[PDB]
Amino acid sequence: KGFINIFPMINTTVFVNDGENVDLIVEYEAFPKPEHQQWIYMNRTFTDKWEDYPKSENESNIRYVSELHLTRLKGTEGGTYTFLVSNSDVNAAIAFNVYVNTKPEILTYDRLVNGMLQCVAAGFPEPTIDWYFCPGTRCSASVLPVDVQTLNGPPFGKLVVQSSIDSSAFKHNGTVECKAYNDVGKTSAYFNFAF
Amino acid sequence: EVQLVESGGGLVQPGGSLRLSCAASGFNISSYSMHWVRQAPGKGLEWVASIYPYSGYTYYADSVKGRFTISADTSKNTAYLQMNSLRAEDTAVYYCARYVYHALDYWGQGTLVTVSSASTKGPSVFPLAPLGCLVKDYFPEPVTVSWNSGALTSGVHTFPAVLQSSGLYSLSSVVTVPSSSTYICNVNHKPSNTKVDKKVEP
Amino acid sequence: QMTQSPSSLSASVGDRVTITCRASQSVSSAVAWYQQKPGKAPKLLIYSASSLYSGVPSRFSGSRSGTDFTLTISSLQPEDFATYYCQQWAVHSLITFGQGTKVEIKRTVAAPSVFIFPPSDSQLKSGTASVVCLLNNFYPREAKVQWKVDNALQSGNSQESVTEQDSKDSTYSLSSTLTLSKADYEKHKVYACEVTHQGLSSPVTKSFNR
Ligand SMILES: *[C@@H]1O[C@H](CO)[C@@H](O)[C@H](O)[C@H]1NC(C)=O
Repeated sequence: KGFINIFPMINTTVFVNDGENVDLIVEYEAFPKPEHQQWIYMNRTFTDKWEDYPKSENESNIRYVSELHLTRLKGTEGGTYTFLVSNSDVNAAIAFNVYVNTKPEILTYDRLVNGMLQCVAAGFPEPTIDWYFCPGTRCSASVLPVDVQTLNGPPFGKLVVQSSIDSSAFKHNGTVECKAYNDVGKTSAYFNFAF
Repeated sequence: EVQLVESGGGLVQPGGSLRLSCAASGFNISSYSMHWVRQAPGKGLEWVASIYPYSGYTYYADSVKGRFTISADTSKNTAYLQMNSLRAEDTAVYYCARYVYHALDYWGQGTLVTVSSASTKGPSVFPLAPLGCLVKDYFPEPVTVSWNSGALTSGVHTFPAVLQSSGLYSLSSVVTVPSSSTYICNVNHKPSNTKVDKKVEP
Repeated sequence: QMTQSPSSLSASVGDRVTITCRASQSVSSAVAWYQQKPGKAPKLLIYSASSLYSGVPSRFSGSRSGTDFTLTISSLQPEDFATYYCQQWAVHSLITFGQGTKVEIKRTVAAPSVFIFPPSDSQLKSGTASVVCLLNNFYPREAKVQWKVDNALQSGNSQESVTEQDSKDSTYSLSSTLTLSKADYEKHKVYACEVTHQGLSSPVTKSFNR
């Protein structure tokens, strides 16, 4: 019988630079009248910086607007911001995914069974992980094959990439580097190697 | 870095039609609202219209309602203002701006829309013998004036153009210096596509 | 509706200026302030009433009266010469701008250097004669320029243009242009520009022969 239809006025995918301001805004039609409007992030509720009002004062109005002001975004403030609204009949939600530019972060690096090496990087944009082998006596060029795989917080608002190689092919004592980079920066984990 | 660049402005006949564009770089317009603001000669700012490029929703001031149309292309990252039934009272500099937190944080440099029945004309450039340079009889605004291709900047004064009785603009650009012996004034009037260089001798 | 005051003001360097804005009763926080230098796009200074926009110096602050919004510039700078605008957002009226407040920078008095430029040879061939009188770097802005050709008070037959206040020494420059036909020009020998200004002991006359 009743309904709520949320229309985003800005793209529900948001890319921003560290320190940027952005407004998450929606217009929605609801009947009967909405209630318990709230913006949620990390399962917590904004008690400020947000506004929610009817599009018109006409007594037959059913269009509403709600806006969340996000200011000076830090790299750690990306993630899913959800708008929840309900009336005496229906629940509706809409998720905005905010991604803030940050250099890759190496979350784990491991020695696997069967001689494989693995490092896991998170960041935005999506980190590219290159592997380099450096003998005792410059290094190599990024090596293949590689098992790359997109994992699915913390950290929130980041694309997480798992990259694995087989160290078996490599010969001689040295150091293996897994470099995670993107347009923002780069980072590296190192494995010491014995033959 | 963020950049906004308006274009497509110029002389237009009363009742005529014009379309301005605003190219954005450094952000996605579909994550914001884009607004057009105009400023009449020697007057204050006046909000014109806005749009949410992602949803296509548009808003207008009463004075332009039903006569202007704002639009946006999310793939070209560009917003547009289609102006119809233009009038003398719509003569102004038009700025596009990015809207967030109820304010307009990034602005374009503006584009001059002149609504008039007069015709465009190239300036005549005469040397102001000592040092200066006179740019006379042109229409419409604006004209750009440089000295020594930008080499000289200290003491340079380009006066605001004055509309003469004839209906044509004219201005002078002057610069101060002591005894010296080069100085060349570079004048450009895009409307008529008139580019002039002139040496000034004593 | 929205109202801004004062419309114009004059302040010294190092002064502290306060501009008031009367916004709609419904608006509670959505007030921004812009600075507009001559020939340039407006720049955002303050948003949401009291928030200082990045890159903007601490001199600028936004506050209350209260019930009216206020822009404050402490230790006013010579570069702070500009027109300042408040603007509001409200649900039904959307974006509204204030009338604007032009800030002139009061300064120590300075006399103009006066120069006079005769018609060019190029221009005379065209069949016209423009004589330019230049008052360079002076304060205050108010200045009286009178043209005399063999001692006849002439107007209106000359155009005047003044530069915007300089953003460094806070001075002004002015140009006066007497335009005539080559014919009317070749029938009068003496051409005089007489300048009266507060910074001068007595009126200044600059002229020449044909
Ligand atoms: C909306 O956002 C996604 C970003 O992932 C993009 O693919 C799409 O082009 C965007 N569309 C518009 C209209 O902005």
